[PDB]
Amino acid sequence: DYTLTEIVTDPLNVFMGKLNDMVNWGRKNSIWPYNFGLSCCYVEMVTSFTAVHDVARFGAEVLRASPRQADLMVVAGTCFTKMAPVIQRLYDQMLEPKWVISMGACANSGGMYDIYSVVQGVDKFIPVDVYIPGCPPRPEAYMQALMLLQESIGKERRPLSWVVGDQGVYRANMQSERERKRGERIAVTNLRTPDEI
Amino acid sequence: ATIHVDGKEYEVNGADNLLEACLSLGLDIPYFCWHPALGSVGACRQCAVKQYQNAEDTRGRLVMSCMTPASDGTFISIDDEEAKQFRESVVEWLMTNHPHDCPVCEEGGNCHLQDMTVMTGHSFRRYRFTKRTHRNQDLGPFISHEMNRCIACYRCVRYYKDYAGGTDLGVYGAHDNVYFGRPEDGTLESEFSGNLVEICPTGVFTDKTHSERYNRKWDMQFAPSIC
Amino acid sequence: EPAWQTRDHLDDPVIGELRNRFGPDAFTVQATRTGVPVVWIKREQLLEVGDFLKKLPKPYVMLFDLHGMDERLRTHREGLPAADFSVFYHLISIDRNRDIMLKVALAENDLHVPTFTKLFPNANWYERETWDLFGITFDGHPNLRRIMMPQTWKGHPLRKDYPARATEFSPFELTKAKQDLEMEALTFKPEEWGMKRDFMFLNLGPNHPSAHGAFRIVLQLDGEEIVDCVPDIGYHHRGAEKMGERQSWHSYIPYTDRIEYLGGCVNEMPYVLAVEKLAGITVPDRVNVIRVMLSELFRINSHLLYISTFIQDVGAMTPVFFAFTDRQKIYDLVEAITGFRMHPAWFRIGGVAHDLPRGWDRLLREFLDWMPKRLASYEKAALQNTILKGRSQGVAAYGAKEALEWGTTGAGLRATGIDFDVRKARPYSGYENFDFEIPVGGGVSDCYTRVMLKVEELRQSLRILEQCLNNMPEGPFKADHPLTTPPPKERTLQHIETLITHFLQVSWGPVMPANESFQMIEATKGINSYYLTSDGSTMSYRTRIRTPSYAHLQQIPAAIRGSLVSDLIVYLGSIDFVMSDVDR
Amino acid sequence: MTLKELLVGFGTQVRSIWMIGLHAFAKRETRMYPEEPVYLPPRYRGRIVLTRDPDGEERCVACNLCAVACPVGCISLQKAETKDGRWYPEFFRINFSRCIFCGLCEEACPTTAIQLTPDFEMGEYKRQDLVYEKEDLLISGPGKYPEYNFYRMAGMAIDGKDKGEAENEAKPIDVKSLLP
Ligand SMILES: CCCCCCCCCCC1=C(C)C(=O)C(OC)=C(OC)C1=O
Ligand code: SF4
Ligand code: SF4
Ligand code: SF4
Ligand code: SF4
Ligand code: SF4
Ligand code: FES
Repeated sequence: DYTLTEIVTDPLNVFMGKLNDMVNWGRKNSIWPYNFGLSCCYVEMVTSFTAVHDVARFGAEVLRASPRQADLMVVAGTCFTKMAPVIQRLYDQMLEPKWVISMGACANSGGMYDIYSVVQGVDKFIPVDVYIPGCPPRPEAYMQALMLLQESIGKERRPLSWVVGDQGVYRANMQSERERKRGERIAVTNLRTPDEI
Repeated sequence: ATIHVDGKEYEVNGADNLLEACLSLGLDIPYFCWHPALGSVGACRQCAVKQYQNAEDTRGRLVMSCMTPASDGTFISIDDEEAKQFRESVVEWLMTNHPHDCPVCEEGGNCHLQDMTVMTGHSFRRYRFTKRTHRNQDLGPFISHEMNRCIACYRCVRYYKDYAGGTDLGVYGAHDNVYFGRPEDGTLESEFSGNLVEICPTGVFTDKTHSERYNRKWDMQFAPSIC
Repeated sequence: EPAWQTRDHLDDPVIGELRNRFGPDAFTVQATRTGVPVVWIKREQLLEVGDFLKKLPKPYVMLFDLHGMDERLRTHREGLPAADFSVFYHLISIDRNRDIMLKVALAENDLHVPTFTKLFPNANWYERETWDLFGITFDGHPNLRRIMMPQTWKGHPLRKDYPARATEFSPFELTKAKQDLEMEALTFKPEEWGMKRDFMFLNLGPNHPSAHGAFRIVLQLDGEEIVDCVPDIGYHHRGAEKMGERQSWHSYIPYTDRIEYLGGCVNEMPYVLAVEKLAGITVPDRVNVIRVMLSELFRINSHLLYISTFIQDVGAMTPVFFAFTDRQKIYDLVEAITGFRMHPAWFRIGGVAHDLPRGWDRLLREFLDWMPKRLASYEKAALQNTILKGRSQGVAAYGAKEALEWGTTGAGLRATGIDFDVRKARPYSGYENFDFEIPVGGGVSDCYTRVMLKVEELRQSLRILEQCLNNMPEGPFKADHPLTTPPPKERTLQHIETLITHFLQVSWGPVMPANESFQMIEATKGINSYYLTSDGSTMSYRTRIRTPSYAHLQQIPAAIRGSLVSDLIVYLGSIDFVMSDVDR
Repeated sequence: MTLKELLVGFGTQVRSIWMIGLHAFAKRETRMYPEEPVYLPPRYRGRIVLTRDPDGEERCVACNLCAVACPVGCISLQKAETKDGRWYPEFFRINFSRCIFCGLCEEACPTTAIQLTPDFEMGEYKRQDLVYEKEDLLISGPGKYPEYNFYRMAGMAIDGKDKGEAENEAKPIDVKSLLP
């Protein structure tokens, strides 16, 4: 159960599988996000970058001002109509492999701003790999999205070289986190009363 | 005719009563038992205003505006403190026996009693005793009956009997156990029984067909159509 | 007579002066709950009325606000002049500690007013926005071009007949705008941008690697010197005022949170105070103390962010990490109280959403013990550094005249020596019961002077938190008004009157009677004000939000001209703005 | 430039180096997510659930107050009725890609059915999977409000609760009764 860019099966010799696993390990353990500030969600992103959360521990603190060196585009903020061509150009300037995380309800769907000057979600014009609900998501939600992206990266198939082998990108069809956590979420009975601290 | 409401002069029709004359001017007087098609009977005592004998009068007197003619040179006040307190007290007295039913009531968001409870500014309950209850009747496939929500405004009986000419709906009982319905369970015989869902200012008579697939009034998409 | 009572303000000396100068029939006085004299002036007398107010013995020196209003759908205009549209001018006399609103009526076909840019230079962006969002022409304006929407935009979004919701997305328009952005540098004409005339042309934005947003500056350069610069703003326009015309009075509070996103409850405060003015609600003292608590906590949060951002813009990289740890402590307390971090939406019409949770004082005491040693460490590690002082002192300085003529409020105005804080001059929310000083500058507004004033404001907010912790009233967290939205939850859950009030207030909305109100507060970055027009309905007829970052960004070209580009970066870092506050 | 201010600047740089070194000798301020779980206060506004009454039935009466109080319009539901006459949601869906976690729906709920719970980990791979249906929202217990039961207060008759059996309710007096 994969997606080729069509639903196909897993294409994965045993040495090529080990090489692909090593490449995916190196890619997921070294993710360089692009420094792009749209709105309040970017403030929570850079809060995750600071000392009290330390996103550097996952190897994802090298925040690039150049889209060429960046691997991850975190659309963290509202996709305004004037800013949408800028977002598309900065996404186009990136290099393969590239991943996209929508952070916050604005980047997910437009959020509360179903208004004349807001594009209703960044998936309207760029492909998104991981969505985060929240307005804003807290910094550890951004960390959890980073681990979700790492798990998605570790099970995708990409060409090792541009001259040898199949050049198609096979992205795994992961189980939804809603269906995965439905076992533990429904079983919750009692929560702490809000009058305490 | 000429009236003076809260010190402001208004030109109205002298054949109307004070409540309909003031509602025609955009003034907000709470009311339950009066209807433009049924007339005035002065039951609910919600439409109280303060009437003065002349311009140089300070005491005044509480009158029911639905039962007071809009005669020429009539001096009244809606926003008088005594009239406001009496209208709030009438809403509170109606609220003493009312069921805690608004989330599970089909008249919520379309309720005249909700609108007038909010309009009087009455939102604090100082009644700590028990509330009366009633059994419900089966009125057929169209009208659902919920007698707890009644405020004894007598609109249903006046419409169904004096206006629609129906015979099987009536008022029974006494002092504070007044019941509005049929003498026994059965379908409402009138061909115009469905207008009870708009005549009743509360959730006693509701559209059962709508109550199957119920949604609130703010959630509807409406259009002006012809039957 | 309560503070929210409808006043005509005919006893104001400005009304008598206007009557003695222009005659009794030259204008109409409107009674409002705005707290200011509202005077409808004829259009042909607007310039001389503004000049007369500018030449008063204690003159109205600042144009606080200038915006339009579409009055075609307004039904309750009793006592008002006939107007399809109107333009209001809010002017402040600091010496009088007074303010006046002047309203000019406009017909639907004749939508043009004389420009106010000669009397007040900061009217330029306000008139550009009024033309952009209402189609109101300003005769004599130098460059009357759109400022929020792109230039190739049809219609005026703040009009009543303009559809508020998002249009259907099209890849064709995105591709066309990408091509326009690509050929913008090839076909740049420095005449449509308001510029004139070895003169290099450069674009700073639109994307910016910083925490105050992403906006574009077109720079005209003589070598390193900046000859002229205009800002391209509106890239972060969320249509918040149009959403004010689309939400109920209660459900608009989360939108007020996101005006400037470093403020939170500070942004909620003027809106709920203006709605309480419309509702006739006098909140109890515990409500005032709780709201002051949250406003000061978020003020400390925003000031820590601002000081860290300025230090990082200078070049030191560690104090932003430490002050983000301090922000985490503040966020722990705010999460405990409100349930959220930066957009709490906890203020209600008449009070706050919940009571204070049991144990909040321990977290407040922990933060109050944590903060001052960290602040002293920040000062001695970065703010006393001579390299930082060389990068900061003498950079983009201005006096009191430039701050007044450009509408500059907050730390810049007080760094020019003008002691004008809203919490002291025009007190709100029981700020008179707290003992705190207002730091002022020597008369020159450097980057460094603004930063040290914000440090002293942080210390004063810590003092306010100390007094609030030692003296906490016991009482209700909501007012006992019928228009308190929502009512207290336990009475809602067991009383039918309260259930009815809650039902109608959360669904259809609370009914604000037809009036106009206004609240001005001292926000984290300057003076933030809400001007609210109710047409008797459950939604706002008009929601005008005056933000200080708009005025500071308009002051940007008048203070950085003749300087370098690194000085421009430092000046951007020391202004304390966010682009959401600019565009809203 | 002056030699005195040069010496002052050199001393200030040395002092800054000294403070950063002593802060390197200090204690770490990092909370190690995900190995160290994040503490959330009990009224934290995260993932939305639907809760059950103490009797075990679902608390939602499908009154649609949360749906209209939502400023984003991301709550959709339909009222259905059982044979005893109690109201319940036929379906209940929340579009969490739109939800701003503002807590207005919990504030507007007159039965305390809809609640915002301390849970922030809701990231998804597909945006369609952020639409949570009723099977993803209804939990096994009462959540943050343990004892409130709306149907113990309401006037409608349901199973196990006839007329006059709610709180502060008298038994129904028939109009045919002999007492005056
Ligand atoms: C071509 C020039 C390259 C300079 C070095 C770039 C890579 C290191 C970035 C360091 C950094 C900076 C400045 C920084 O500001 C920051 O905060 C958002 C980080 O995350 C914690 C960083 O890692
Ligand atoms: S989702 Fe909320 S917090 Fe994030 S950018 Fe939008 S308004 Fe700001
Ligand atoms: S009739 Fe009106 S007041 Fe009574 S329960 Fe129904 S909606 Fe509420
Ligand atoms: S059933 Fe309705 S119409 Fe009849 S008296 Fe009662 S409230 Fe009035
Ligand atoms: S938290 Fe706010 S945005 Fe989310 S479903 Fe509830 S009311 Fe809607
Ligand atoms: S407000 Fe509560 S009871 Fe009403 S529909 Fe929503 S979750 Fe159900
Ligand atoms: S409306 Fe007049 S007493 Fe009922």
